[PDB]
Order: sequence, then structure tokens, then C-alpha cells
Amino acid sequence: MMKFINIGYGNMVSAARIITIVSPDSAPIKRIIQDAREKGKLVDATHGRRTRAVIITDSDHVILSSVQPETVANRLYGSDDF
Amino acid sequence: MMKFINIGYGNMVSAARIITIVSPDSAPIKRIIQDAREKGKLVDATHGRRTRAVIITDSDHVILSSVQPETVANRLYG
Amino acid sequence: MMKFINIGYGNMVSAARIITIVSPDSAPIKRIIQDAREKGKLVDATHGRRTRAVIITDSDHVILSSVQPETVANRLY
Amino acid sequence: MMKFINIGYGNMVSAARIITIVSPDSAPIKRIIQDAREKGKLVDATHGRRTRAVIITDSDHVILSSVQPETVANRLY
Amino acid sequence: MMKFINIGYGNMVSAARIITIVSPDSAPIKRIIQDAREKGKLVDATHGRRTRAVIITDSDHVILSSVQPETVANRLYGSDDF
Amino acid sequence: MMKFINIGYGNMVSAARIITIVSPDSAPIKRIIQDAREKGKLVDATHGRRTRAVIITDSDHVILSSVQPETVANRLY
Amino acid sequence: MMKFINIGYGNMVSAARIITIVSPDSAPIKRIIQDAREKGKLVDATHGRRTRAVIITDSDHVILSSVQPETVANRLYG
Amino acid sequence: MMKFINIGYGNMVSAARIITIVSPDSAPIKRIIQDAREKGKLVDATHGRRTRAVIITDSDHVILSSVQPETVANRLY
Repeated sequence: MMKFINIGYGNMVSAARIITIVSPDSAPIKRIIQDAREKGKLVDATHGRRTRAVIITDSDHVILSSVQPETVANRLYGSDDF
Repeated sequence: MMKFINIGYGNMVSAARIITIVSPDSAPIKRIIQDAREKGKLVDATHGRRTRAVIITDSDHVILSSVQPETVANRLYG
Repeated sequence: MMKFINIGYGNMVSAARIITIVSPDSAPIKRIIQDAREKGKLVDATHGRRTRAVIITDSDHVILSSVQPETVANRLY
Repeated sequence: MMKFINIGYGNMVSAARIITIVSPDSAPIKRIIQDAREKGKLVDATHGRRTRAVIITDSDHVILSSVQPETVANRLY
Repeated sequence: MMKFINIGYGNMVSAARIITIVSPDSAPIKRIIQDAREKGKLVDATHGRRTRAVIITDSDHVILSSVQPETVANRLYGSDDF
Repeated sequence: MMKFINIGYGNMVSAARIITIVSPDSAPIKRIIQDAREKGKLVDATHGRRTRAVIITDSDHVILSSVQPETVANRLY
Repeated sequence: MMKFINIGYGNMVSAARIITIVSPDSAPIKRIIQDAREKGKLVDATHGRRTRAVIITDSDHVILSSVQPETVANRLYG
Repeated sequence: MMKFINIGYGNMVSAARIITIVSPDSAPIKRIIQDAREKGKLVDATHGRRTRAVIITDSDHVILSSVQPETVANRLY
């Protein structure tokens, strides 16, 4: 198992700190993103590409990834695939 | 045991962070959902399909899932 | 050991998050239930059936079960 | 080792969440009970019988048991 | 190792929750006792006997024991002696 | 596995306290840096060189490293 | 490894609860002691003898010991 | 692995409580030192010798060491 997960373009997240990884489509997750953007808890790791996963950490940080949600989770074991 | 659980579509939840997984059929759980919506703690992972399970995590996040609660808990092992 | 306990009708609780499971038979736990209801911390998982166990979690959530307390704790295995 | 201890009549307490288990025979503990009662943090698991143990958990819940402290702690196994 | 320690007359304390066990003689510990007595965090487990150890737990509870401090600690392994 | 990671020039970070390590190339991260600077929570470990990684720890400390994120995470071993 | 450490006389400290053990020879540590005294977080286990070590635990308790810091840390193993 | 690290002159820190060990060479860490001094969170363990490492603990304590950061982390073993 990987302690740090690559969420795209070299950016890393500690697996032990993730609560949930989800699609950005719905309105509750978009409110969460905007609240984080406003409280300075948002991390944008998409490197300009399109957001495909929103990672919520236990410290109310919100991390935007260009990698799809389950691919992020799969990377806990080293590949995009499980 | 999996540490991340697919709760429907590609949405993942860390199993260690779950307090309870329940059906949304009662007034108290509905109050919990509305409260989480209003405070920016709701996560909706149903992709529009009907809510079958409500997952309460430990940071007071509430996650709506389209999968039955018992099916969510079995995915801990596969 | 089961990490999630079935508390009736497919509703699940994480065993590690339980503080106490008790009968709903006393004034203090009923004050705990009504407080949870007013504060939006109550979870009713009885599926319309008697409350036979009150589960208090470490987040001040209060979960009503149709299964009796010792039965809940025995389903840990 | 049990994760859940039967504190009498099928009422369960999580052993890891217990701070101390004491007899209810002193003024400081009785104030702890009264405070818990007023704050909605008291749980009464004595099923109508005399209190022989007061269990303090880490969430400042206070749980009354009809079983003496030593017997509560011995049921960990 | 004992998970619950007998601090005298059947009263039990969880070993994992103790921060410190100390003699009651000095003025800083007596202030701690009186503050706990006033905030309802004091537990008197001496069963009327003389206080010989003050146990401080991680939740700011203060527990008075009739057993001497190192005897309390020794009881982590089952006897008054190590 | 190392408990402490060298983030450059002999500066050490505890691997278990890291939440995320990211590049400093986006507006949201730069605000995180500026907030940390104003709050006395910023640590600058770049020894005078360009920032290539921003490490967020669980105590909301923010630590600037002259080493890219992937290289920081790879030094766990 | 011991989980309880004799810090002098019969006074015990849980090793897992210690943040740091230092000599009291500097102004900052003295401020920490006075602050703990005033807030009811000081524990004095020196039995009057001179303070050789200051033990900062994780609930902001400060414990004065009559034993040298390094001697306190070796008693973790004996 | 050593549970306590000697940071110079017998002063000890618990390795599990360290967030980061860094050189005192930048404006942000000096703001962290002075804030700790004003708030009563500073611990000076240099024994009157140069500060060569600043150790930030998870309780917002700040510990000044005469030993260089990488040396502190190497004494973990």
C-alpha cells in the first residue's frame, strides 16, 4: 500500500487523511469547493486540466484532482487499476 | 479489507471514517441530511438516482449513496 | 471481529465508534434521545419497529435499534 | 478480551472508552452524576436496581451500573 | 499488562488514560484537586481513607487514591510490586 | 520507511503529519501560503531557492521545499 | 519499555504522554512553568529538591522533576 | 527506533510529537520563534549555544536545539 497517493502531475495526498473522493458534478460538492475556496482550505492540483475528483480530507481541506475518483483510490496500490 | 469503498459510480469513502450507514426512511435522518446541506457538509454521490444509504462520517460529513447500506458494508471486504 | 455491525434491517454501525448500547428503559436515556432529536443528532434505524437498543457513538450521535443491546454487541463476531 | 463489557442486564459499554469505574459512595462522584443528569449525559443501566458502579467515559458520559466496579472491570475477558 | 488498574477498594482506572500519578503533598497538586472539585471533574476513590496518590487523566479528571503512587503504577502488571 | 523526510538542505518533516504536498503554481495554494505567512504558520525550508513543493501538515503548518512534490513523497523510503 | 516512568520519589508519568523533557536553565522554560502554576497545570514532583527536569505533557501539564532529563528518558527502558 | 531524541545536553523530545525540524535561517521560522516566546510556547534547549534546529511539535511548542536538523532526525536510531 502507498502512504502518499499521486493525484495527478506529481501532486501527492496522504491516503490516511482522505475521507471521501467524489465527482464534482453535484451542487453539494460545488458548495464545499466554494466554501473551501473562501476559507483558504481549497487546494487546486489539476495543473490547469479539468477537475474530475474532489478529495475531502479530515482537516476540512478540499483538494481538486484531474484524475477520476476511483483511479485516485486505486492508486493506493500503485496503478490506475485495481 | 479495503480501505476505500465504492459507494456508487466512482465515488469513494474511507471505511475507517464511517460512523454509520443507514436507510433514509425516517424523519431524524432527513433532518440530518437537510442540516448537512445547509452547513456545506453534505456530499451527494447518488448521481441523481434515489438515495438508498446515508453515510455519516466523523467530521459530520453526510454522504448520500444510491446503494443499499448493507451492500455498502459488504464492499469493505470486496 | 466485524468492523461494521448490522443493527437491524441492513443499517450498519462501526463497532469502533460505539460508546455504549443500552435499553431505552430509563428517564436519562430518553432525555438523551430527545436532545439528539432536537439537535439533529438522532438516527432512527428501527424501520418502524420497537426501539430495543440505544447506541451512543463517540460523535454524540444517537442510534435507535430494533435489536436488543446484547444482540448488537454479539453481532461483533 | 471483549471489546464490549456487559455492565448488567445486557447493557453494553465499550471497554476502550472507559476512563474510570468507581463506587457511588462519595460527594465528588455524586456531583458528577448530578451534573451529567442536568446536561443530558447520564445513562442509567441499573434496570431499576441500586447503583453499585459509576462508569465515566471519555465523552463525559456517565453510566450507572448495578454491578460493582471490580466486577465490571473483570468482565473485560 | 492490565488494561484497568485497581486504585483501592475495588475502584478502577484505565491505564491508557493516566497522564501522571503523584503525591498530594505539594501546592500545585492541591490546586489541581480543588479546581477539579469545583469543576465537577474530581473523583474521590479513597473510601474514606487517606489520600496517597493523585491520578490525572487525559480528560482533566482528577482521581484520588488511597494507594501510593508507584504502587498504582506497579498494579499495571497485577501486584503492588514490580 | 523513514519516519522523517528530508525536504531539502537537511530540513526534516514528519511523514505522518503530512496531509498533501503540491506544486505552488495555482491561486488557491498561494492564498494558503499567504494566510500561513500572516498567521505565523509558514515554514520556509527552501534555503533561499525557488519553491517547488508546498507541504500542508495537520497542524495547518505550511512548509515550503525546494524539491518537487513527487521527490518529497519518494524520500519516504 | 516501561509505560510509567518514575520521575523521582514515587511520582509517575506516562511515557506516551510526554512531549519534551528539558533543563530549567532558560527564561522560556521558566515562563512555561510560571504559566502552568498560574493556570493550575503545574505538577511539582520534586519533593522540594531542586528542579532538574521539566516535563511537558500533551494536555499542557508541566511536571517538575528532581532528576536529570536524560536520566528520565533512560528510565523508559528500565 | 528511539522514542525520545536527545537534542543536545540531555534535553529530550519525543519523536512521535515532532512535526518538522528546520534551520533557523528564514524570516517565517523567526516569526514562529518570537510568537512562541510571546505566547509562552518557546522551549530553549540550546544551553546557551547557537540555535541550529527549530523543532515544531504538534502542541505548538517550539524547541530550539544546538544540533542541526538532520542530526536530530538521525538520532532517531
